Amino acid sequence: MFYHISLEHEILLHPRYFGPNLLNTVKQKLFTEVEGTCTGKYGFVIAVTTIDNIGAGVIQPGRGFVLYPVKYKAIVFRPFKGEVVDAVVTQVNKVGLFTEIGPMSCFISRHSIPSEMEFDPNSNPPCYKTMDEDIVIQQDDEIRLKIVGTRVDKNDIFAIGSLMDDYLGLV
Amino acid sequence: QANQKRITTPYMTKYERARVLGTRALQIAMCAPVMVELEGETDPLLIAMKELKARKIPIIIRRYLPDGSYEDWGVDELIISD
Amino acid sequence: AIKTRIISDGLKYSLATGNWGDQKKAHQARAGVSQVLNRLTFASTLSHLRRLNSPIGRDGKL
Amino acid sequence: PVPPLSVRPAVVMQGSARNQDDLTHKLADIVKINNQLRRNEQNGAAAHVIAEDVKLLQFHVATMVDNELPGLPRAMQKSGRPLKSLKQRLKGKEGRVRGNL
Amino acid sequence: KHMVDDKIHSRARGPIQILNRQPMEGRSRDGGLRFGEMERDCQIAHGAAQFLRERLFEASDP
Amino acid sequence: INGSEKVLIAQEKMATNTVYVFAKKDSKYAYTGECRSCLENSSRPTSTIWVSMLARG
DNA sequence: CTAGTTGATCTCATATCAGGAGAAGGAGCAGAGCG
DNA sequence: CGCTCTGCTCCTTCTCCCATCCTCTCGATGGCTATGAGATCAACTAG
RNA sequence: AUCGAGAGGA
Repeated sequence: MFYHISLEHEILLHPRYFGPNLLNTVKQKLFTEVEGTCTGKYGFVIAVTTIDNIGAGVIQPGRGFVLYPVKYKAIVFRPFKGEVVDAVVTQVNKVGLFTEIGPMSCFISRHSIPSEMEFDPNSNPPCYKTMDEDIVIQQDDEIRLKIVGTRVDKNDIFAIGSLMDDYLGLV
Repeated sequence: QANQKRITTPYMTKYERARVLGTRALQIAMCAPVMVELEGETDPLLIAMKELKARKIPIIIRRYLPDGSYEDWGVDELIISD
Repeated sequence: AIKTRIISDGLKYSLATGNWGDQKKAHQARAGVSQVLNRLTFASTLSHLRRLNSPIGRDGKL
Repeated sequence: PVPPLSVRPAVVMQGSARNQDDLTHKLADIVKINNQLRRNEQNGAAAHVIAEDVKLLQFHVATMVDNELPGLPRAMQKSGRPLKSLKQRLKGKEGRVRGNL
Repeated sequence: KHMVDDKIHSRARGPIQILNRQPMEGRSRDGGLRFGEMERDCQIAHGAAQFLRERLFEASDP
Repeated sequence: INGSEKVLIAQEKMATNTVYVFAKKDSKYAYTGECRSCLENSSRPTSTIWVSMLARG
């Protein structure tokens, strides 16, 4: 889910960067640090929106560094259990179906999908089709899903979705 | 605390001078820009003392009060005695 | 029946360590007896051989 | 709580004989009597036997944390030297607080 | 007997004790000199907090 | 002993079989007469006997 | 695929004197209310 | 009028503490705590 | 190497 949240961080700065331009260096270091990063508690951060406040930089005794506490508005993405989201299909396989929701790629097993949608490896595009062959779920398709599970690995979140619930089908 | 009325002494204490000079000397030793001109000085302590005499050390002393508040003094705002 | 190690090892231990007493009672025993002879100069040797000790305890401040 | 190996390092002598700390010897006594009491409660033992075992376990734990209990016998070791309990490790001068901190 | 060559000693990051990772004791052990309680009190009176932290934290057992 | 030259230091002790009347300032007794008694050929430690006077009041 | 040998790992089973100073508890007890 | 509730004193434990740093030597320290049969299993070493 | 003890220095 797209959101706009204020977050807090503290970053050390070497004495070389004091210079005639200092606030800009802390700004860009914050950007290079938490741009594209990911956390399991606040979800993935798409980007940092605007830097609100730059606290007083405290010189650590015994160390030349200075730590600046920064408050910044950034937009996060957090998937949820029971949430319904439209996704884009990317791969069809006999083990399951892979669809990308923004930066995450979620896999749906045939067990969770209703039994109507058959496997069809003989088709030129690997695709899922029913007895009537009316609905067609193949690569690059746009399909609705319900996110049931979330898992974080190496601070990177990967979700799992279901197509069983009613009205969840091809767009 | 009202910065318009700071109750602490306008003088730099001997301990403030000691720690400010040491801190700034470490900063210079770690390739921080120097605020004063330099004839041939290469020792960070000498450069830090020259900056203090010139009143050009970019450090703020946060003096804590017993009640918990604090007062921020620029090194250029304090009276350097020694 | 005579295990001669009692007398031998007892006298040897007591003179070797200075702990004057049975080896088992190594804390009830009083040390400082039987010191290593000082051989740094002839006067030190003579004086060490003519040395007396008042076992009042160095901790005592009387 | 049995401390880690850092608190009671097993120092190797000139050869291969690994000498254990006083704490480790005391914990050995504690585990011995604890297992002994566990079996004596689990299998056939008289009430007075279990009482004596509990008394000895109490003595071992107390002398592990504090060896100079007045009246009681000092926890002994080889060579007739009393063990250095956790209290003597930091009791006064040459303890942790005054001697190492 | 007291010659200076048997007394002079210096240390800079030598061996450390096993139990507490602090410098050894003695010239023979290449040990460090004790910065004792009275030295701590003297440096507290001086007001030298970073030197006190260097001696009691960073030069002993970080 | 083991190649090490060891010297026995003479140890001072109060003489035995002699009556010594002392007076401890901080004690229940005003005067105490002690006698560390020991048989001629020693076989046991010195058996000290005290004969004291209780302090007045 | 098929046995077979070989380590490692783990379970099981066999037996009979010249301290001092202060703080806490306890006990003896004198005494005051008072039921 | 006999019980209770003090609360004072004397004694008794009981427990804590006793300068700093430094050098050297000398003696003790050991601690050792088995064995093997069976089953399991997983890896080669052949087939 | 540890521990203890002893002898010493200021």
